[PDB]
Amino acid sequence: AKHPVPKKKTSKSKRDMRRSHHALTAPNLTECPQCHGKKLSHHICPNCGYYDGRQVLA
Amino acid sequence: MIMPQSRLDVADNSGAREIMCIRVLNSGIGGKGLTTGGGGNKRYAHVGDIIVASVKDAAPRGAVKAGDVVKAVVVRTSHAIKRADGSTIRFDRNAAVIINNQGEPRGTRVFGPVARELRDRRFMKIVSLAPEVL
Amino acid sequence: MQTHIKINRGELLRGIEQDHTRQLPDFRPGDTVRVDTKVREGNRTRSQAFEGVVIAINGSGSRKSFTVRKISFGEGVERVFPFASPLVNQVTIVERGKVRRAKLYYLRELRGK
Amino acid sequence: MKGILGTKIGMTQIWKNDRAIPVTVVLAGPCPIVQRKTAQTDGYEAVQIGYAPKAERKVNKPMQGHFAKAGVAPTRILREFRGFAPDGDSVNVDIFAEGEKIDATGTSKGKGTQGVMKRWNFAGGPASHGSKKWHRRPGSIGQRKTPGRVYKGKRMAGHMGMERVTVQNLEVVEIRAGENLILVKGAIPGANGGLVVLRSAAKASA
Amino acid sequence: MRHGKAGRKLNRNSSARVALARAQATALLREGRIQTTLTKAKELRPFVEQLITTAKGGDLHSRRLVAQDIHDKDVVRKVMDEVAPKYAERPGGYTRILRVGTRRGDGVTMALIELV
RNA sequence: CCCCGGGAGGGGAGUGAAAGAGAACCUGAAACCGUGGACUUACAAGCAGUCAUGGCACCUUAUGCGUGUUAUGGCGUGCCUA
RNA sequence: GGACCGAACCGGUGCCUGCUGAAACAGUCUCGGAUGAGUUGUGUUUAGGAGUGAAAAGCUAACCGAACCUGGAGAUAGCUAG
RNA sequence: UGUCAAUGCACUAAGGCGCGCGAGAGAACCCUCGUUAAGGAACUUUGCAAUCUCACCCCGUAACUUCGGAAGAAGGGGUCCCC
RNA sequence: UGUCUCAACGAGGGACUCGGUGAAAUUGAAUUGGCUGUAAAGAUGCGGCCUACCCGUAGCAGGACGAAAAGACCCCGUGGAG
RNA sequence: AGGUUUGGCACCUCGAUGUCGGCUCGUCGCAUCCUGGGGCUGAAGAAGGUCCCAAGGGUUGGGCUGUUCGCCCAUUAAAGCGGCACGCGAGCUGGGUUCAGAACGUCGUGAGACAGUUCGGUCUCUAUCCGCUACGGGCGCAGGAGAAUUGAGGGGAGUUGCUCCUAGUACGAGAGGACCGGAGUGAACGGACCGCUGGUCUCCCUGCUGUCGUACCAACGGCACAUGCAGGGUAGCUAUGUCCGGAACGGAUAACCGCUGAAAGCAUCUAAGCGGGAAGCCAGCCCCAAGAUGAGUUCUCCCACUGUUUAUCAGGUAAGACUCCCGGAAGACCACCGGGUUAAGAGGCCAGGCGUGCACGCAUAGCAAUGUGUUCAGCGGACUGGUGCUCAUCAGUCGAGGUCUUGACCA
Ligand SMILES: CC[C@H]1OC(=O)/C=C/[C@H](C)[C@@H](O[C@@H]2O[C@H](C)C[C@H](N(C)C)[C@H]2O)[C@@H](C)C[C@@H](C)C(=O)/C=C/[C@H]2O[C@@H]2[C@]1(O)CO[C@@H]1O[C@H](C)[C@@H](O)[C@@H](OC)[C@H]1OC
Ligand SMILES: [Mg+2]
Ligand SMILES: [Mg+2]
Ligand SMILES: [Mg+2]
Ligand SMILES: [Mg+2]
Ligand SMILES: [Mg+2]
Ligand SMILES: [Mg+2]
Ligand SMILES: [Mg+2]
Ligand SMILES: [Mg+2]
Ligand SMILES: [Mg+2]
Ligand SMILES: [Mg+2]
Ligand SMILES: [Mg+2]
Ligand SMILES: [Mg+2]
Ligand SMILES: [Mg+2]
Ligand SMILES: [Mg+2]
Ligand SMILES: [Mg+2]
Ligand SMILES: [Mg+2]
Ligand SMILES: [Mg+2]
Ligand SMILES: [Mg+2]
Ligand SMILES: [Mg+2]
Ligand SMILES: [Mg+2]
Ligand SMILES: [Mg+2]
Ligand SMILES: [Mg+2]
Ligand SMILES: [Mg+2]
Ligand SMILES: [Mg+2]
Ligand SMILES: [Mg+2]
Ligand SMILES: [Mg+2]
Ligand SMILES: [Mg+2]
Ligand SMILES: [Mg+2]
Ligand SMILES: [Mg+2]
Ligand SMILES: [Mg+2]
Ligand SMILES: [Mg+2]
Ligand SMILES: [Mg+2]
Ligand SMILES: [Mg+2]
Ligand SMILES: [Mg+2]
Ligand SMILES: [Mg+2]
Ligand SMILES: [Mg+2]
Ligand SMILES: [Mg+2]
Ligand SMILES: [Mg+2]
Ligand SMILES: [Mg+2]
Ligand SMILES: [Mg+2]
Ligand SMILES: [Mg+2]
Ligand SMILES: [Mg+2]
Ligand SMILES: [Mg+2]
Ligand SMILES: [Mg+2]
Ligand SMILES: [Mg+2]
Ligand SMILES: [Mg+2]
Ligand SMILES: [Mg+2]
Ligand SMILES: [Mg+2]
Ligand SMILES: [Mg+2]
Ligand SMILES: [Mg+2]
Ligand SMILES: [Mg+2]
Ligand SMILES: [Mg+2]
Ligand SMILES: [Mg+2]
Ligand SMILES: [Mg+2]
Ligand SMILES: [Mg+2]
Ligand SMILES: [Mg+2]
Ligand SMILES: [Mg+2]
Ligand SMILES: [Mg+2]
Ligand SMILES: [Mg+2]
Ligand SMILES: [Mg+2]
Ligand SMILES: [Mg+2]
Ligand SMILES: [Mg+2]
Ligand SMILES: [Mg+2]
Ligand SMILES: [Mg+2]
Ligand SMILES: [Mg+2]
Ligand SMILES: [Mg+2]
Ligand SMILES: [Mg+2]
Ligand SMILES: [Mg+2]
Ligand SMILES: [Mg+2]
Ligand SMILES: [Mg+2]
Ligand SMILES: [Mg+2]
Ligand SMILES: [Mg+2]
Ligand SMILES: [Mg+2]
Ligand SMILES: [Mg+2]
Ligand SMILES: [Mg+2]
Ligand SMILES: [Mg+2]
Ligand SMILES: [Mg+2]
Ligand SMILES: [Mg+2]
Ligand SMILES: [Mg+2]
Ligand SMILES: [Mg+2]
Ligand SMILES: [Mg+2]
Ligand SMILES: [Mg+2]
Ligand SMILES: [Mg+2]
Ligand SMILES: [Mg+2]
Ligand SMILES: [Mg+2]
Ligand SMILES: [Mg+2]
Ligand SMILES: [Mg+2]
Ligand SMILES: [Mg+2]
Ligand SMILES: [Mg+2]
Ligand SMILES: [Mg+2]
Ligand SMILES: [Mg+2]
Ligand SMILES: [Mg+2]
Ligand SMILES: [Mg+2]
Ligand SMILES: [Mg+2]
Ligand SMILES: [Mg+2]
Ligand SMILES: [Mg+2]
Ligand SMILES: [Mg+2]
Ligand SMILES: [Mg+2]
Ligand SMILES: [Mg+2]
Ligand SMILES: [Mg+2]
Ligand SMILES: [Mg+2]
Ligand SMILES: [Mg+2]
Ligand SMILES: [Mg+2]
Ligand SMILES: [Mg+2]
Ligand SMILES: [Mg+2]
Ligand SMILES: [Mg+2]
Ligand SMILES: [Mg+2]
Repeated sequence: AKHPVPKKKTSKSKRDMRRSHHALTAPNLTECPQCHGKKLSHHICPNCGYYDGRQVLA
Repeated sequence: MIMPQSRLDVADNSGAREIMCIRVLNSGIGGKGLTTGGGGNKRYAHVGDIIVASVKDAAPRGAVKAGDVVKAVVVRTSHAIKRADGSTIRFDRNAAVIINNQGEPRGTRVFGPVARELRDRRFMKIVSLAPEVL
Repeated sequence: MQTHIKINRGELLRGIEQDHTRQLPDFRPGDTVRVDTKVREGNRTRSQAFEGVVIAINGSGSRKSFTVRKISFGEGVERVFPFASPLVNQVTIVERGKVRRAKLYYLRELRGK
Repeated sequence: MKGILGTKIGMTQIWKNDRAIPVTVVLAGPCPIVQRKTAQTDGYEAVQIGYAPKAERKVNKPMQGHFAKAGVAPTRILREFRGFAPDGDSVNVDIFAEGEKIDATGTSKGKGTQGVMKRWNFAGGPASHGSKKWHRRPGSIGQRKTPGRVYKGKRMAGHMGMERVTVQNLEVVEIRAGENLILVKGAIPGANGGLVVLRSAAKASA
Repeated sequence: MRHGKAGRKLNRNSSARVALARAQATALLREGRIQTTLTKAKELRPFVEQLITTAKGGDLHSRRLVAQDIHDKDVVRKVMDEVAPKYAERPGGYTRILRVGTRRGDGVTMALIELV
């Protein structure tokens, strides 16, 4: 079979024990200064296309 | 960097054409003759070091036949030998000179240049026989 | 961790190094005589000379060096001189060479005429 | 005893009476006395000296008031020196004498996660005759059940470099005092532009 | 280890690294601006900047140099007689990048690179 | 019929005793996965329980009465087969 | 010409790699034969103590000192489990 | 197309494809590779493995032999462009 | 001639990080340390003493008499077959 | 006495505890091979013998053999003996013996056999827990922050030769030939470093072949590897290359050597007491370290905000961080360091350095292959500065109001 193999099934507790580290981070979203929608920082406001002026269509 | 197994050329008329080294010693010529060794572990022969060696090839009409074990001092490394001013030397082929247990050469003469470092380690007669102490 | 002093380490190195830098006749891969001093023979200051082809030049400042290759009694020899080594008197251009590459080690295994 | 701070500038070729000398150039730029540690107040004797300057726009208020109480411009770097009792500010001038031996402390260049051959000189297995242990790969780590653990302090793959390091009894070749340059024989730990401490040779010779 | 670096392997061999940077320089020059992965844009920036600086010399040598990398004759023509001359009094900085969020399929973040 | 959705899915409206039957259509146990809440745990050695006591919480076979949880002390070598 | 070198083709020498494989026998490299006791297609004949076999107890539909399927048959089990 | 020849090798025509996860990073270690100072089998059970050799011309070629052979023995030289 | 003294540097494909899809063998249950001692005679789990805050990620293979096949050796069966 | 040999016995393991040797990696005992200290000697010196103390470190490279051993070569201060499942196969070999083939010798009428001998012969990508090496996240450390730090404790290190001075002295008829102290130079080992000497440097520069292409020529690009081949080669990384190290001093000890000294009117190192005394012990050297929950110390910063008995603790903020962006001699991720417009962080651009080695184009010489000039040219990854040309926009998240007791000082 499979040289290394695990010994006892891991506990419902210890399994969720390891998982205390998989929580996602929410984006630090910010209010776009022209389109009045939300945008990622140091990127281009998807809603209006603006980046001080305006680079992308729509 | 001579080490055991590596074959040298002989710079004397002692009658060997070329030896193969089999040990690497410490080799103070030292008023009573050659010293006893300076530790059993040294790995590499440099210019000026003494080595033990089998005589793998020899002159017909020799003073020194094939298969003699012998002690030769090394006088030409392909390895760079650096010096106190900054300069380096290096010869196209490695070569040695067979010598007796008081250090003196066994041939009547040396052949090719010899490193100035032989003069450093008090190898008087080898230095004296050689055409150029480079 | 590392200091961030505003500093031209270029010129700090240059000041040090220029105190021990020395300029020589302009050779360039064709042969010459290096006349030089062996204080090394006793307390006396013997002189000796190496005439050979220049097969490379390396570095700059303190570190610049050049490489001569000759033949002495059958066995080939090469030597490496720092331009600023005190054990070097004068170089002089014996000859001028029509070589075609900066380094020209091909003469290691050419040895002939 | 004597101490000072500087940046590692590089290594070059030199001469002194026809001996070629590798040297490391160091900037022992003038250091300021930010703090004085009496035993009577801080329980032991020492001096807090600073090194690389930085503009007060980058210096937060607590560090600002630290430097300010001592009357000094802000310094990117601070360190203590045990048993020093300098005066005024600690310039490399005369603090080292030409030809002194000195303890040079620096920080090893960071080599990341090295294997066993790089890290501990293992010399792992043969490259032919038939393995899949060719590279590093230590051989054993124990001996069957006999204690049945692997020893504490075992030598193993790890983070190599980035260590503090001291190299003792390097010689002081030269001192260009007005430049605040100190020329020292041989190598010093860590990469160019890094911090280094020169102090009086701790293991002074007999 | 890696304490001095020319850029990136991307995940490609010496031959490709080149063929890419060449093609992408060709497209940004033909097209004024293009979007691609933020990486490949950061890698593109200096190749194309230097290319325009080569063509900025005008003589046949600089054109043949540019021909070494931009193997499409019209783009080389445009860069030689149109774009480089325009960049006359501009000391580098011929190029800019701005980043435009993340892609669906591989969840990679694209950005645009465009002539200045 | 209406709402969000490309859809899938759902929320209303309406039929029906019932949609706590809606077509993944009687009941719908357990393992197994989740949400919320009580009491709790980051100096700690453990067949996981058991006895004892304090703390906290709740009162529908239920205010001396417990029930749930918990801290600390004592004690304590899974089951079966062979 | 049971001659030589060597592609196709037939093969399988040594090493590595693969070893819950890309693959229940393989891949790259290397290597043997390569006008012959040669290679290969279609049709067809020989089988279970039986066939075949330049001979290993090999092969006989992916594990042959006696194939598979069904049946006697819930064989018998001084043995182990429960 | 090139190369004594060729269905060989290299690039390519017609034609067909980039192998149905992708992007970065440039640690240990593992696979498949390139180079390597001085030394040259000291490795090891064994030169296992990997080098070295390499095509075609020319000269040259041993013991031994069933007189065919050993033999591509061994070894040395040439090889490009132009008139 | 990197087989070796004695290993270095570089390449690519993995290994690592992010987004998509997502197995396996194994698993009495686990709140699963070291020494020494004792125990069916090689102790995480008994005794004494030491050490030790909670939880992960990349890695190594000494233990878990690690995993796989109700040992092919050996003996036994008034077992079998060639 | 030990428990490392051959054995007895048969206790766990036959629903498996893989066995010889090598390699790799270690670590322990001491009944000590070397070094260190001592007694005695049939110890003059030197060279030894043997016993006592001592386990810090050290203990070589080859030939033969599967070998372990052992013999040999050539060295050595020495080439120690054993434990650790005869340590170590989920770490590697697979040479050895325990499968199938085949052969010899032998035994058996045979099928087959072995104390044997010989050629051949599948060693299983994914670590759950513990143990180990590295790296983060959390909470704690009675306010919230930025730095500097004591060192409880813990780790590393620890070898040794040769020569020279003492001194041709003490000693010895002589030959010979010292201790003690003082210098110097090596080996092996380790740490750091890249100036030197070198390695490499997968597209930094050049040369070269075939073939395909940019119409052609000239000039270039692709493929020939995952660099087509070759010749060089900066930064980086690197050893074979450099530099540094092992200690000095000190405290308590071992064998042992003594002072003072009774019992025991003498003697006695011991019975009270005291000094000397090792590579060993403690400290000294380097590194780690307050999760030393016994959580330490010092300098500095910010300060008493707000909400009706209803939401009772939370919420705007300070000092200060963090997200994000551009980078790094930092790095798997994380972490760490630097910059982010009151800006030289990176790219680019300029200048320089360094590498390659004389560009294209034109002219010219020549029948031509080519040569020469223009030209130390041309081109240029990672190197040193400068420079606001590009991007480091704009912004969002988070973060104090300091429990109680007792004692002293204060108004
Ligand atoms: C590694 C290759 C194969 O294993 C072995 O050879 C051997 C594995 C073990 C070590 C061995 O155990 C040992 O037995 C001893 C008697 C006792 C010993 N004790 C002391 C522990 C024990 O350790 C065996 C009997 C264990 C048992 C589970 C078993 O029978 C396993 C069978 C097969 O899966 C394995 C393979 O991995 C399959 O590899 C195949 O190789 C072919 C060439 C390929 O074509 C391919 O076939 C399509 C591939 O797959 C099938
Ligand atoms: Mg040339
Ligand atoms: Mg680093
Ligand atoms: Mg190796
Ligand atoms: Mg094991
Ligand atoms: Mg244990
Ligand atoms: Mg990838
Ligand atoms: Mg367009
Ligand atoms: Mg330019
Ligand atoms: Mg609808
Ligand atoms: Mg619907
Ligand atoms: Mg419902
Ligand atoms: Mg229902
Ligand atoms: Mg269902
Ligand atoms: Mg439905
Ligand atoms: Mg439905
Ligand atoms: Mg019904
Ligand atoms: Mg139902
Ligand atoms: Mg909640
Ligand atoms: Mg809950
Ligand atoms: Mg607690
Ligand atoms: Mg309890
Ligand atoms: Mg034939
Ligand atoms: Mg066959
Ligand atoms: Mg085939
Ligand atoms: Mg053949
Ligand atoms: Mg044949
Ligand atoms: Mg029959
Ligand atoms: Mg079959
Ligand atoms: Mg089938
Ligand atoms: Mg059968
Ligand atoms: Mg039955
Ligand atoms: Mg019947
Ligand atoms: Mg029966
Ligand atoms: Mg043809
Ligand atoms: Mg072909
Ligand atoms: Mg098709
Ligand atoms: Mg070279
Ligand atoms: Mg040879
Ligand atoms: Mg050997
Ligand atoms: Mg051998
Ligand atoms: Mg042998
Ligand atoms: Mg071979
Ligand atoms: Mg004859
Ligand atoms: Mg003949
Ligand atoms: Mg023959
Ligand atoms: Mg023949
Ligand atoms: Mg590497
Ligand atoms: Mg790689
Ligand atoms: Mg625990
Ligand atoms: Mg007991
Ligand atoms: Mg025990
Ligand atoms: Mg218990
Ligand atoms: Mg216990
Ligand atoms: Mg603790
Ligand atoms: Mg593993
Ligand atoms: Mg098992
Ligand atoms: Mg059984
Ligand atoms: Mg029977
Ligand atoms: Mg026994
Ligand atoms: Mg009995
Ligand atoms: Mg079992
Ligand atoms: Mg056995
Ligand atoms: Mg003893
Ligand atoms: Mg003694
Ligand atoms: Mg004596
Ligand atoms: Mg030996
Ligand atoms: Mg031999
Ligand atoms: Mg041992
Ligand atoms: Mg035994
Ligand atoms: Mg064993
Ligand atoms: Mg195994
Ligand atoms: Mg075998
Ligand atoms: Mg017979
Ligand atoms: Mg074979
Ligand atoms: Mg074999
Ligand atoms: Mg895999
Ligand atoms: Mg405070
Ligand atoms: Mg301490
Ligand atoms: Mg502790
Ligand atoms: Mg004298
Ligand atoms: Mg005198
Ligand atoms: Mg006398
Ligand atoms: Mg002395
Ligand atoms: Mg070293
Ligand atoms: Mg090192
Ligand atoms: Mg270099
Ligand atoms: Mg190239
Ligand atoms: Mg070409
Ligand atoms: Mg042309
Ligand atoms: Mg093509
Ligand atoms: Mg092609
Ligand atoms: Mg190259
Ligand atoms: Mg007395
Ligand atoms: Mg005493
Ligand atoms: Mg004392
Ligand atoms: Mg010592
Ligand atoms: Mg407290
Ligand atoms: Mg609050
Ligand atoms: Mg603020
Ligand atoms: Mg930062
Ligand atoms: Mg910052
Ligand atoms: Mg701006
Ligand atoms: Mg700068
Ligand atoms: Mg400015
Ligand atoms: Mg330039
Ligand atoms: Mg003409
Ligand atoms: Mg280019």
